Amino acid sequence: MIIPEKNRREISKYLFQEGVCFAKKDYNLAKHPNIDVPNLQVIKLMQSFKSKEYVRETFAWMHYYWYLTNDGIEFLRTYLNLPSEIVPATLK
Amino acid sequence: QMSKKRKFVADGVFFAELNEVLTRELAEDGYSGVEVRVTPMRTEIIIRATRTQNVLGDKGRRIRELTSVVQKRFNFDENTVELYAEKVNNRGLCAIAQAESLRYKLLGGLAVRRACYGVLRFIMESGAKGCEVIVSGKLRAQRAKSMKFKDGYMISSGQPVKEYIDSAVRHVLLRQGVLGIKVKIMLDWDPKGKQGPTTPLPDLVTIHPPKEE
Amino acid sequence: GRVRTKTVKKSSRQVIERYYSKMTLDFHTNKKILEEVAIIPSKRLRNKIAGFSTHLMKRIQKGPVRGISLKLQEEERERRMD
Amino acid sequence: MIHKIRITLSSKNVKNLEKVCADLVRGAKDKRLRVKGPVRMPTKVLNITTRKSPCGEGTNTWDRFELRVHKRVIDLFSSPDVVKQITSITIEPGVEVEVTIAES
Amino acid sequence: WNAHPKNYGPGSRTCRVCGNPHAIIRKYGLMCCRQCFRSNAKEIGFIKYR
RNA sequence: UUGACGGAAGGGCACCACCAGGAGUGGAGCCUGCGGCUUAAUUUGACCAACACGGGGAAACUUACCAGGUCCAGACAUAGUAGACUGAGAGCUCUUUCUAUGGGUGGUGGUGCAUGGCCGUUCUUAGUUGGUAUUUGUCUGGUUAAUUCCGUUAACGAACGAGACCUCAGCCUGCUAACUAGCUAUGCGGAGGUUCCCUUCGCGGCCAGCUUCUUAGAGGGACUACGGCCUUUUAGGCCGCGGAAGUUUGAGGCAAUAACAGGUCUGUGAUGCCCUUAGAUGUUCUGGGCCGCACGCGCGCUACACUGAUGUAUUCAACGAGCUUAUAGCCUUGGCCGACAGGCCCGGGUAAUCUUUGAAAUUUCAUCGUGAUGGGGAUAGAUCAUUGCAAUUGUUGGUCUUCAACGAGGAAUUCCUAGUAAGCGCGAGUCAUCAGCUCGCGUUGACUACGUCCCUGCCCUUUGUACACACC
RNA sequence: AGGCUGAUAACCUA
Ligand SMILES: *[C@@H]1O[C@H](CO)[C@@H](O)[C@H](O)[C@H]1O
Ligand SMILES: [K+]
Ligand SMILES: [K+]
Ligand SMILES: [K+]
Ligand SMILES: [K+]
Ligand SMILES: [K+]
Ligand SMILES: [K+]
Ligand SMILES: [K+]
Ligand SMILES: [K+]
Ligand SMILES: [Mg+2]
Ligand SMILES: [Mg+2]
Ligand SMILES: [Mg+2]
Ligand SMILES: [Mg+2]
Ligand SMILES: [Mg+2]
Ligand SMILES: [Mg+2]
Ligand SMILES: [Mg+2]
Ligand SMILES: [Mg+2]
Ligand SMILES: [Mg+2]
Ligand SMILES: [Mg+2]
Ligand SMILES: [Mg+2]
Ligand SMILES: [Mg+2]
Ligand SMILES: [Mg+2]
Ligand SMILES: [Mg+2]
Ligand SMILES: [Mg+2]
Ligand SMILES: [Mg+2]
Ligand SMILES: [Mg+2]
Ligand SMILES: [Mg+2]
Ligand SMILES: [Mg+2]
Ligand SMILES: [Mg+2]
Ligand SMILES: [Mg+2]
Ligand SMILES: [Mg+2]
Ligand SMILES: [Mg+2]
Ligand SMILES: [Mg+2]
Ligand SMILES: [Mg+2]
Ligand SMILES: [Zn+2]
Repeated sequence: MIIPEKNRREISKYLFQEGVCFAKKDYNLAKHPNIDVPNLQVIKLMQSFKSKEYVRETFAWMHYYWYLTNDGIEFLRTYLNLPSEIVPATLK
Repeated sequence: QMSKKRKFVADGVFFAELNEVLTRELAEDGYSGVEVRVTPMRTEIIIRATRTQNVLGDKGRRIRELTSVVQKRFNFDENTVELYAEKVNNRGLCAIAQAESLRYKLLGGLAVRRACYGVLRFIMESGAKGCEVIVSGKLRAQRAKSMKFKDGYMISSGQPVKEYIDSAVRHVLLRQGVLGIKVKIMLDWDPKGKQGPTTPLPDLVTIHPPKEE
Repeated sequence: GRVRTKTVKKSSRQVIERYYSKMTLDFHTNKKILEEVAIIPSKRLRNKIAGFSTHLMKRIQKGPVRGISLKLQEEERERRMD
Repeated sequence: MIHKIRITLSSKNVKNLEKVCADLVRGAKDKRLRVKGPVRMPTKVLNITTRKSPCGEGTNTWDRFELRVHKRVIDLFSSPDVVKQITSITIEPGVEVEVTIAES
Repeated sequence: WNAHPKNYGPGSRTCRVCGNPHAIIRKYGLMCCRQCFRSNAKEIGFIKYR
């Protein structure tokens, strides 16, 4: 899945900014309701995180629910290059 | 603005979908139900679970994740919806909790006969009028069969079933296929309305003892 | 058919056993008594019990019945024989 | 000074709806406000009839599902602030309260 | 890719619970297939009286 | 010994049995489902308890089938290094600026004889089971819709089913109370008749009054209560007054034990194993097919006319459903344009508020006149409009024309006991468009019976049995 | 060819 580096940052930025994300299982959807990135690229990128245990996945009624994990926060900070004192919105 | 017919249906669909999302997210935390208390300026969601310490997480981390994802998914205004965990007062009278309790025993490896009697014995000790556990599927042989564990009082027909019977159905995904768990608990008449229904059984007639004064 | 079940017959006998003094030969008065001296969940069940008990009160007037134990009536019989 | 304020209550549970209506009428009779209602609109019976079988085999049996909506309308002749005080009381679950200034 | 119009017809609508396109109940905006609705009817608030 | 079975017996029972009947179906045309045939494909499941069933009314999508073109929507881990064509420039060059290995994932792929769940059926009957081989309890008899009860009694005392129960309908001039429901009175106004008065219609009044009519909460009401007779002191039954109601008042919902290799893997991010996974059974795009027509069958629709068709006049329902407001996506009033179909404009309604001032059969007058006729409307030509990206293999709706069988249906066979059958239309589901279907609703409104075990079955007892895969 | 039967034979109809 070749996600543009600009779109990849937006997903990681949003995911790190808020420790949760969701998506409708609709690959045709043009834009994610919370991110400019296309809906498909959100679903596939967080599939990569699910395989590396950076997120925890739930599915129900045609919707994905992803939750950041401790390792995911560790990874995203290095990728986004942010101060170690910043944490997702769910940890405050 | 939408008509009353669609608004009530939309409220029912939100409750049904929220329960399913929590039924899977909190499967191994004793999730037993939810109550949606919509009020002005705030909608309160009360999560019932036998083990609340695992639903809240460390310092309430998990309950905040559930609140955040629920608010975004269901188009709620930020800081306008709250989730509160709560404990089931009598875990042995909740069929949904016993069905999930039986589920994890079977997954762990406990024998079906022993696991089903542990639930059946626990429910009757908790003050139930009766209980019935049914397990169906490929137990040991290739061909499927049903085992029924029954104890005490039980009813099947009529209106009272809706008030006096607490039933749940769950699927156990074992290595040879799927087992079906059915827990059916008959409650006892509780005038206070907490342990069981306050209305008595239709055919139960009580004669007051006469007084000698 | 109009056969009364065990629920109606059993309850009626119990009422007449311990409230025979209160009961009367009138259906309308008897069904107001059942509200006072018993907890009958439904109105239809209360009417059938009141109607059958009123039937049993008429039975007792003519003589003794099988399943009803009236102590004061029993004492009268014992004095008669003795 | 005095305005006709309309309060609309909707619910699936009759007992809860009737309980809240009595609490509002009785809560307004304490302030000696003129009260019109409660007016009970005809019950809306949503109905879904569906095949019981998940497949098409067997006798064609049907489930008739009904979701009843009960609606009450109460008119209070008073100022908005006073009405806001009466309705501010905690309402029973599932009863939807809606306060509007009657257009008359 | 996905160019064909999907503004009307069965292909546009799917079950909100399971995603299946068949036997959708559109009345009152339920948007559930008939099988999923029967399973979730009690939770939604629908009841059998007669 | 238990079951099952019997062209064994006894008792009882059911319009998915019959009797007495009504409407029919089976015959015609057509609609739709199934088989067969044909086909590139005409995807497929199912054979009382399959066959207008899979909510399966498929133009695309649906879609599983057929002819072709794309795309990766192959996580994670390890090691390695403007032209030609075409249905369409879809892809491929030009120009401008990944590959193995494992391990996954998807699949309406297979197996419902590996499964869960759900549903159907045995089975609409009254049946089933503990405690103290199997049996008793759980019964000779009476009684009941009922293993319902009265009694009998080596059983006693209990658990389920039945009943109770819950929903709708039927009574309330009594309660609560209504500018989103009305009535009565009054005031003003219009019209008619004789200024008052009378008849009728319109409008107004949160200070006319009120709740009969409407709505919906709470209650009441039937218990066979009362009378006669029959039954054992019983349980109960028949008839009758009164009563809204005297079949458990009517109709439903729920509904035991034990089962079936019943249906569904094509409802499901229910699911085991198996198959396939980039010249894919994944996915998407274009086109075709699912509808293809010597024939057999099932559910139906329309008919064969005068108890009618046609043309007038006239006139009364109930259940229900409805929008993103973008110029406007839903239900649509009113005005205008048009023969119709339909179009334009101003609007109402997220609804007891607006559509809704809301049907048909029927009633009424006239024409037709026993002639396949003005019965019937299949088949077919021409043409117009609407839905849609797209209408051809006619989507549907109009106009004129065309004007088939069919004259009441063989053997056989279905449903039904009262606001029922039948007739009559309406809403809802499906739905951009499409109803001969289904689920409900009201309108008109009967014949016959109040039985029986003859046929088809069912329950209980006795009895026979070489059957137990249980008389297939 | 149809009907009768769960199905075949027999039987009945066209
Ligand atoms: C689980 O426990 C809750 C306690 O409130 C009860 O309401 C549910 O019925 C039961 O299944
Ligand atoms: K016929
Ligand atoms: K069918
Ligand atoms: K099954
Ligand atoms: K006048
Ligand atoms: K299934
Ligand atoms: K499978
Ligand atoms: K479906
Ligand atoms: K024609
Ligand atoms: Mg019971
Ligand atoms: Mg019952
Ligand atoms: Mg009969
Ligand atoms: Mg028959
Ligand atoms: Mg006959
Ligand atoms: Mg006919
Ligand atoms: Mg034929
Ligand atoms: Mg025919
Ligand atoms: Mg049958
Ligand atoms: Mg197609
Ligand atoms: Mg296609
Ligand atoms: Mg495919
Ligand atoms: Mg699948
Ligand atoms: Mg099977
Ligand atoms: Mg009234
Ligand atoms: Mg009442
Ligand atoms: Mg049964
Ligand atoms: Mg099979
Ligand atoms: Mg077809
Ligand atoms: Mg049919
Ligand atoms: Mg004609
Ligand atoms: Mg009318
Ligand atoms: Mg002619
Ligand atoms: Mg079509
Ligand atoms: Mg259909
Ligand atoms: Zn579904």
